[PDB]
Amino acid sequence: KDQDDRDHFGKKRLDLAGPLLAQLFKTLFKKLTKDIFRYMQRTVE
Amino acid sequence: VGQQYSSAPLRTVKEVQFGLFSPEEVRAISVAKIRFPETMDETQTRAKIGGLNDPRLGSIDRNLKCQTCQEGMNECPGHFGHIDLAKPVFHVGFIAKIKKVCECVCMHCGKLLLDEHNELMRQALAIKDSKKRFAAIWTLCKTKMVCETDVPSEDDPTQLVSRGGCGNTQPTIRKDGLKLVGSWKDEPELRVLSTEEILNIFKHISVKDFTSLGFNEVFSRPEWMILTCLPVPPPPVRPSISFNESQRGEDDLTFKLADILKANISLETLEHNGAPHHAIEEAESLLQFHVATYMDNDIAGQPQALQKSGRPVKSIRARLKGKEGRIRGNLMGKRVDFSARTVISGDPNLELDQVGVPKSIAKTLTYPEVVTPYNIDRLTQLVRNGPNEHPGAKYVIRDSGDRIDLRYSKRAGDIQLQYGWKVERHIMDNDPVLFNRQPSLHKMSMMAHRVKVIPYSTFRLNLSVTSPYNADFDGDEMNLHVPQSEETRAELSQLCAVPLQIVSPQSNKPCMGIVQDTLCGIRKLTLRDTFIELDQVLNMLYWVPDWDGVIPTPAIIKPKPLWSGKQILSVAIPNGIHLQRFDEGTTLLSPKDNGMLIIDGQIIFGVVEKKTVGSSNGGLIHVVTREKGPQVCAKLFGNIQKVVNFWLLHNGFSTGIGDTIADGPTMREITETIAEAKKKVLDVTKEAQANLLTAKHGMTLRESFEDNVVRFLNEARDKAGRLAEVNLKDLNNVKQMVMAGSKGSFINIAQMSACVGQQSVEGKRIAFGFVDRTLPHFSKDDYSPESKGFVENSYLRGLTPQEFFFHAMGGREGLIDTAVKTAETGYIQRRLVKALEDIMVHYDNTTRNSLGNVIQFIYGEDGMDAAHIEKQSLDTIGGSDAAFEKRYRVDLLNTDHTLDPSLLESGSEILGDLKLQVLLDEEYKQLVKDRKFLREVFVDGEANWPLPVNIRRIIQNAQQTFHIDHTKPSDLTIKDIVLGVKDLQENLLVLRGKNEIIQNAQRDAVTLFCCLLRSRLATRRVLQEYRLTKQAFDWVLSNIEAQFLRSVVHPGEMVGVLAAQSIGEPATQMTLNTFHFAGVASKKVTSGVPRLKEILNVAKNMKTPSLTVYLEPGHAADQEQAKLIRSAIEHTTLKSVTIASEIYYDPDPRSTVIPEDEEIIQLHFSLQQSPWLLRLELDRAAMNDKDLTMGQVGERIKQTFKNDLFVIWSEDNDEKLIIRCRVVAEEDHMLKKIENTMLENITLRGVENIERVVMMKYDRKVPSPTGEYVKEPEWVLETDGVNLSEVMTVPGIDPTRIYTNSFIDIMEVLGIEAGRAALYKEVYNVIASDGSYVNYRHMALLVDVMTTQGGLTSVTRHGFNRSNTGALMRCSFEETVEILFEAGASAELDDCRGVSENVILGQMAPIGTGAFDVMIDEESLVKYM
Amino acid sequence: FDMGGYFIINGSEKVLIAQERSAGNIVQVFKKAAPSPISHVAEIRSALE
Amino acid sequence: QNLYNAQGATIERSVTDRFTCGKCKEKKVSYYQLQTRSAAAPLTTFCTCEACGNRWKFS
Amino acid sequence: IFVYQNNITPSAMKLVPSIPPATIETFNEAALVVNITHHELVPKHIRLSSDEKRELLKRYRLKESQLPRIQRADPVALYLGLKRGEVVKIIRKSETSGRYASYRICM
Amino acid sequence: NQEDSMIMNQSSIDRGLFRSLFFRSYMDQEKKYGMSITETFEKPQRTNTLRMKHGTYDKLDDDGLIAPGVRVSGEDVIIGKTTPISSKRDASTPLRSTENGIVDQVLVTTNQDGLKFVKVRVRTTKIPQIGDKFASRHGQKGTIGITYRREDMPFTAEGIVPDLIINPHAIPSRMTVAHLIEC
Amino acid sequence: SLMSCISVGTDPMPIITFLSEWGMEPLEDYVPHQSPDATRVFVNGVWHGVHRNPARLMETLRTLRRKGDINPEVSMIRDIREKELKIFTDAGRVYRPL
Amino acid sequence: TTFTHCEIHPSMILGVAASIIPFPDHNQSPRNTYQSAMGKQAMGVFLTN
DNA sequence: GGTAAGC
RNA sequence: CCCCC
DNA sequence: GCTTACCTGGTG
Ligand SMILES: [Mg+2]
Ligand SMILES: [Zn+2]
Ligand SMILES: [Zn+2]
Ligand SMILES: [Zn+2]
Repeated sequence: KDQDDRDHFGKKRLDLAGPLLAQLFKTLFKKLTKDIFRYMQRTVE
Repeated sequence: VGQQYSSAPLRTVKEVQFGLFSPEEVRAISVAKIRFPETMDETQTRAKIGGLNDPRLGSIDRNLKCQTCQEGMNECPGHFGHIDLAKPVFHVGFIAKIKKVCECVCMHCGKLLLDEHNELMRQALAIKDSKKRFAAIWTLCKTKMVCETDVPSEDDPTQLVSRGGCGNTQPTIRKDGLKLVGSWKDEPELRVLSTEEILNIFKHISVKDFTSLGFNEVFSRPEWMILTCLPVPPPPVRPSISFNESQRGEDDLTFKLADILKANISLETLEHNGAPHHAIEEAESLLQFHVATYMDNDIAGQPQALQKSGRPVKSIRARLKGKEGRIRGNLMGKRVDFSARTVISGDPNLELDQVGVPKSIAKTLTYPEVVTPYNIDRLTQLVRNGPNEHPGAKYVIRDSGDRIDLRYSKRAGDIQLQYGWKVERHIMDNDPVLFNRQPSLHKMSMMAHRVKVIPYSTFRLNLSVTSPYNADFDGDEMNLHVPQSEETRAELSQLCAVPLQIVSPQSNKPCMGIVQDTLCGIRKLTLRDTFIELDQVLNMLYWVPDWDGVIPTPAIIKPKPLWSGKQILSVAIPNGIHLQRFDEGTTLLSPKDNGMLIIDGQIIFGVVEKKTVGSSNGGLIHVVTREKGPQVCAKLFGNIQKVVNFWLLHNGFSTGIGDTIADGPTMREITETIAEAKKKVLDVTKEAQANLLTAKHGMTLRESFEDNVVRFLNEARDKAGRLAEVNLKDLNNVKQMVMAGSKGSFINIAQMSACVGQQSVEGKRIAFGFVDRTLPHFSKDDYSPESKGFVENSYLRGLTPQEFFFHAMGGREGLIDTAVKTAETGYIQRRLVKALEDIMVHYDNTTRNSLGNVIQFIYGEDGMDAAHIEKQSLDTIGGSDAAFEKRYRVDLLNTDHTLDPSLLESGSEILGDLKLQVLLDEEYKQLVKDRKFLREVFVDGEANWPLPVNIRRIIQNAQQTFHIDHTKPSDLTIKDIVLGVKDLQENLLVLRGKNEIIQNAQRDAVTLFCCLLRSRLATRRVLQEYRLTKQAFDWVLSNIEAQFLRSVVHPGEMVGVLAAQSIGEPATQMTLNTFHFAGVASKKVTSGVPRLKEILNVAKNMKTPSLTVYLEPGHAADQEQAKLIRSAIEHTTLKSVTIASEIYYDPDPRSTVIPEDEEIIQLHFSLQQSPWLLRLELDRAAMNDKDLTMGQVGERIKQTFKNDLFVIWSEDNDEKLIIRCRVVAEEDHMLKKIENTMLENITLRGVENIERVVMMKYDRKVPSPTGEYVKEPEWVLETDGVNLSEVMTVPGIDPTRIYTNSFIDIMEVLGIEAGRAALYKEVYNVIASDGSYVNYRHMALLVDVMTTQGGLTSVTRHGFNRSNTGALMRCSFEETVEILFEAGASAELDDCRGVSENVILGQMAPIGTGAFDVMIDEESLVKYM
Repeated sequence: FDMGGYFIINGSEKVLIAQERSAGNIVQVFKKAAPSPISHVAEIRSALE
Repeated sequence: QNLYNAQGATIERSVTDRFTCGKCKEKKVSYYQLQTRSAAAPLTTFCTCEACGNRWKFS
Repeated sequence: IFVYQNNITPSAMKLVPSIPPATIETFNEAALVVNITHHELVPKHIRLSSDEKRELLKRYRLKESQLPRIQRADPVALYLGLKRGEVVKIIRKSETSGRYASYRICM
Repeated sequence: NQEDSMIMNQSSIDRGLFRSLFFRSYMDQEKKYGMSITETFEKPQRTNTLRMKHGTYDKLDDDGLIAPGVRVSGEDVIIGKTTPISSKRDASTPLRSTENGIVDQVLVTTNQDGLKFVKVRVRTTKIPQIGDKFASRHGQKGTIGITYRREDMPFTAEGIVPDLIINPHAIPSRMTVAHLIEC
Repeated sequence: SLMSCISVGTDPMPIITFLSEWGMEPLEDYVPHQSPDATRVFVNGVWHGVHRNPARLMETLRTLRRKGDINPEVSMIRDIREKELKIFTDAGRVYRPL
Repeated sequence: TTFTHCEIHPSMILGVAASIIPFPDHNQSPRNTYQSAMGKQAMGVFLTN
């Protein structure tokens, strides 16, 4: 067999607004998720 | 110039003494103590505090208040203050040097670890250069890890003498961030060495010891690399950006200093108080951090001292670091006043050297004129006009310093001017101004023009001047700079004026010609068919400004007087202009209206086009610049355009699709042509597909097939191309431009009307990007013209979708390269300039740099200016010895070989004259001696070389001047000629000196010119060919003398930059890729930009190393000889001949398990070991190619393993070629070990590193017995890999002729002289392969610079920039800050002899107009009254 | 005539530019250059949805 | 075969009468084009004389 | 002049500078097989006398520093057995002038 | 029209050929400084304001804004604002130094916070001139070189005159055949 | 290009469930020496198992998508030479209509 | 005979910019690349609002 | 992200 | 950025 | 023989 074509278009992905937004929303939610854990640790109630 | 009179004497900087501040000096030069982190607010009161951001160090508030000095903003340099550091701290810049100094001195007593008692040390202490000496002392002392009390005495090695006791063991110092950690010697004593500890032993280093290290007793003691008292820079260095009252943003430095301060107050508090000692170490290291991070905030040790914003804090070091840096961005280049920029537009009605300046710009830009009795009235009127009318003025500068603003001054209407006042008036018509087009790659990118104030918003320029600028009118912008002195404007007009730049010294040819409309129209105007009638003839004549007012007699008189185009264009050509040409079928009665003949500025025959009126070396332009001067020439551009342009405005010219539409039957021809080639392709396909296609030396059946295909399709594009181009009439507008030379070529006609042709990506036809197909529209395994990118249609017919895509694939190719190359091509340009900057021609004709080191003893080896050099033919060199003798030999003593009495009056009485024959015998003997010598210099016989003084033209002009009668005898004598030429040679002066060195140097410089001179003024030639008169011949000698002298270089020539730019500009145009040898591997070359880098970088690991081995004389024609030499050279391993190797369990040595090996046993037996058999089979073909036999191979294995292995083998004629091996706990696995080393590293035949050798049949030009140069081909071995050393001593080669692209390897084997010779060959070959031409002297100079140091000095930061040249100059390229620190620590002295140093200091450089001084002579000043 | 497909952030219209990347979960074989001791490499850049 | 193998690569080059040499003045010219300038201006055309062996350029 | 086959032992190589004013030169037999001075690219290098050198420096108004340099280990410097300081006159063919002479100071 | 430039019919230019509109919108906000310390949109006057711009404040209405329809030139004040840093400071906006035109639209609104927000659009007509860039759809870019009126222009017997004159030299090397076929 | 689009990202599970029903043997159950010929079935670069008659499965998949039952964006390729069947549910694939 | 698919229109291989060029199949490749980039420096009507 | 001259 | 040979 | 430390076109 011959070496893989590292430049074949079929092996390429174009990340649009959707996945790009999905990337932020995941880190942003997980940042709020751990911030909620700060409130729960500080909790005397 | 820094405002208001100073009584102090004004002087220039002659020397810069670099050093380091003693802490004592910082305190001595301080104005304020500095002690509060707080910057301002007197508690809250907005005004600066007694601590930071000064009392005292300067001012703010644009309120004078600068401490007693009390000078105010512009006038006040700031004043430094200090901060006393609570604990000493290392300076970042010197951390490494400190390590190295500690590594050289005993960490206890401060003594040097080595001394005079050590022989190696004595050798180092002898080193003159401090930098090299410290490097040596360190390399020695670093390993010394005890401070010896006693060492062996100079005489007795058994006895010892006390040196300087102590005897303490030294640590092994490692740098831990900003800390220095030692390891003395159970397990080692690890400890961090304190700053105080280091400082102390540095303070204890002997003067003699620190002077032996790079240091200076006065200017830079090593102890000063440790900081103790920090200088606080004044506000001008760290300005507080005020956002209007009670809002001010301090500089990053101001903030950093506050942190240093805060860290320091902290440490001082703990030190004084109850020091917890492990808290003290923290505040100490923090102080260290800030002090480090203030100067350099880009340390390897990651934490990057950030601003509370997340920004990283601008280190002082960061402000200086190049391009935008202080040096590069503010000193080498500046943003400047008296400048302008707009869109450039073209103008046929402007003289070559004028520049159309928009009024708005003219009214803005202002030249400052001094009120003199000559201008008093004129300037008075411009002042009255004010700043708003065109001939106007903006300001009036009084005796009393301050300037009057004419737009506001209540007195602006009044103002009675006085002598000496300056009037700042608007830029006006004829003011010399510097016009520029970026990127400024040449001297011609910037030229001086005369203003012409005009309406509309564009700078208008003459079309001819477009080419030097490399400008077009598709919205290009150009720059204008206004000179302000009567002195700088003379520099512009007398040195940089557009007409002075006509002939470029880069290419040694003119760099401006006739273009576009005028070039097209000039061909059209000058055909036989073109006649003009009175009406227009008059307007045409009236258009030439210089016209004599005389109506020329029409060519046709008869019942309709008609003038020919040629006839009237001749009016634009000045009188006394002679030019002869001869193109293809050209006779004196030119039938095609070919070539060119101009007699006394009147066209006799031929059409005028790119050849006559372009920027050709013998073109009407060149001849006019040379024969009449730049000003007459510049006038000529103007005149030719004014006439031709007018005629064209009236004739017209166009282009349409009609001009692309090639004939019906021609289209049939073109279609069957493409289909015919397509057939050949299919045939070569079916041949290849049926395994019948034959190999090709240019290997691979596949590579071979593609060659045939590619060629067939190229022959097709070009055959169809011609068919069309041939079928278009002489009326075809496209052809009419192609003919004039104005636009387009044959390719353009072929592609537009016949066939586009084959598309190429990476030098190969469109690849299978998909699996076995170029597009999904095709089948798999399709090698058809169509599938692999052949566009068969013309742009006129249109492209098919596939063709469209493949054309796009190959289109993109160029655009990628240009995008990639751009930075690499740029940085090469800079390095060349920075390396050659300081090279200039001195008043002794020598070529020297800033240090005054000789680079060339005479500029470009001849001492001539490249603008005065023209390719001339050295006749004597070629032809038969017989024809030479015919042409030159004069024998008065022989009836048949005397001079004919028809040739000279003396002819009848000269026959038999023995006394004159002795003279003609000298003449001929020298001419022969010359021919012999020329054939030594130029080995190939090449006759055409660029030399000063075009002798062809001088004789030609003498003949047209004196009306030479080629049918009358000459009044010349043989003595007149023989002795005449001899005396002329004595006056062709390049050098002057009344000593043998200079007189010999002079004789030498003129050697090649005199060869030409003697060859062109031989007695036989002068009389029988030129037919000169004494008067005529005298005029010739006279002119040669004058012209030669005009040709010598001018002391002051900035020859360095010139050469850098002459190699730089063509480099700019080379390609990264090229792939001209793609589709043929086992033939690889580095070329273009990559090879230019390999060269300039003196790259050690080059991509294509190669020996070119020439064969021993009488064996160069024998192919079989060369094959044997190939076998002797190419590195042949055992692996190279082996088919396979096997391991068997063959337990009986007497009887083999393998039935094949039966015969091998019966031999190596007929006349305790190992049962494990290593058996390897060899390839007969492999073995036979390298002239090898079983015995030779076996014996090599027998010697590589000695008595460890048992080797037996098959003899040379047995069907299978085999070698059987046996060894002498385990056994098995150590045989796999033996087979690995066996294959991988056993040399059979050949030289190592030479991995592949090929035979070539190079054609060679050599003289025949008959004398004529003849093509005598020879066999040549071309290698793959280098070992010049071994291949040279190989029998049967010509070791006098051997060569490598690896000049670095030539340098090593043959010496620096041969190294330089090879390097030139290499430099030349990169530029020239690209088609490009650079005059020798430029490349000569670069190669010389890279070579004068004894070895190869790269045009890199490591190479030239590490030389003995002045600090400031070297810091201007690459290692800016690092250079300056080293300059300080080693107390460097810059003599400001270099350009860069005078630029940084804003002083006139010793360059061109600065290469001498100007003095008033009171003696003559009196005599003139 | 407006096409949409953009965002309004603090008044300005923002385009999220399509970012080309190498696909994940794909097996790729590459020959490693002569200076390296490793002859060839089998690579997989694997990430889950 | 080994003597055939030992000989190095040749490379023919397709020639045109259209262009004429400078030095030898011969119409045995072998060109090639390349996009050296911006996409605004045209290609370059690098000509080689397959006769004398001389190289040149175009606009 | 010592012409050795393979190598001169470091023990023996120590004795080389031990007898001044006499100078010892070591050349490998293999190095001497071909005379590099005979090469196409190698021009005539001429050893200058102390007086000829004095004049060269005088005539061009030079510091020894300002002269182009030749390495001591240079194949041609070794061939002429050039000592440090010795200047060599180099006569090369020029495509510009006919002949051109350079000078190199052996350092 | 040599070396990538072109001749344009001045008559055509008069009759409206290639004329364009140019708009530029200037924005400003009343800044809030914690406790009531807020900027104001007003026509300031040298009577305690003391850091005013050089251009005319005279075009502004008492609300510190220009009425649309007004002509504006040079570095004239188009938006008037003060900063209460203490009495007043100038915060006014001059029309871009190198510009001129007519105030087209002025909008007084509110930012999400609740502060006065102002946007000011300025309109100008740009007419084809000598240095002006033009291009066809074939990478055939160029500037105007000169502009001739109808009489000086070449003419067909039909009385038709060109609007533009491009150079024959543009065509052969560029091989812009599509341009010719378009035409 | 004017008609290109980018795959949004579908769920692979209904295709995985469909495949195994259509004759795809689990990767645990595979015996290389008992069927080396067998076509390796790949979904989003995950080897799921093998198929004995890949020609039929390929047609049953293509017609199922053409009908609408498998999202038109899901890509399916059969490499006869390497004995592989690649299925992409994957988001970010540039595709065109034909 | 083996055809599986047919192209809808080959002119659909071009983008938005190169779609505006008249007869782009009658031009030298880089002319089309150059005009693609240029229409961005143009002006007409971007929206009716 | 490429080359070389440091340890 | 957005433009250039 | 590996790790570090330098660099990377021009205007606006
Ligand atoms: Mg341009
Ligand atoms: Zn002061
Ligand atoms: Zn000691
Ligand atoms: Zn030729």
